[PDB]
Parts: sequence; C-alpha cells; structure tokens
Amino acid sequence: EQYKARPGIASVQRATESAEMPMKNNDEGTPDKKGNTKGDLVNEHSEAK
Amino acid sequence: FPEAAVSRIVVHTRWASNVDFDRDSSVIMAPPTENNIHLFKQLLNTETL
Repeated sequence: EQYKARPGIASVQRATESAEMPMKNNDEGTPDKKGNTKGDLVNEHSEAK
Repeated sequence: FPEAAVSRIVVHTRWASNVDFDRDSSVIMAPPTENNIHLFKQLLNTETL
C-alpha cells in the first residue's frame, strides 16, 4: 500500500508537541528556603506593565 | 472483419477520418487486455499517490 495521509503525520505531530508544554512556574513573590521572598525590587503596578 | 480467435469492440473517435480542421479533443481506449485506468483519473485525482 502507498498511502499519503493528508494532513501529514509529521506536520500534525510538530504542532501537538508545542501544545503538550505545561505552563511555566510563577514563583515570584513567594518565600525561599530561609524565608526571604524571591524576586526583584520592582513596583507592583510597573511589574504588570 | 478480423480473423482471430477473439475479437472485441473498442471506442476510438475519428479512427478512420480525413478532416480539414482538427477539434483536438479525442477519446481513445486500448484493448481491454491493457490498462485503461488513466482515462478515469483526469479530473480530481490530484491526491492519488
């Protein structure tokens, strides 16, 4: 059998890999091992902008 | 008529003609012992590998 699938297997597989990615970890503002908050000294509103 | 063990009928537009101007759109088939699949895949068989 000589079957060429449309959409292609390779093209679909590449796209699904990107969607497989779990979201990043937003640990800013939380304490640390010794109890100090993790992050940089930037204003609360200016950080969002 | 041909003198043979088996005879068959085939369609061949203008197989015996003497025209002055050619319309240049003809239908020719081979004898049934040869493949004729190319006549049925001219319109939308753009994905047939």
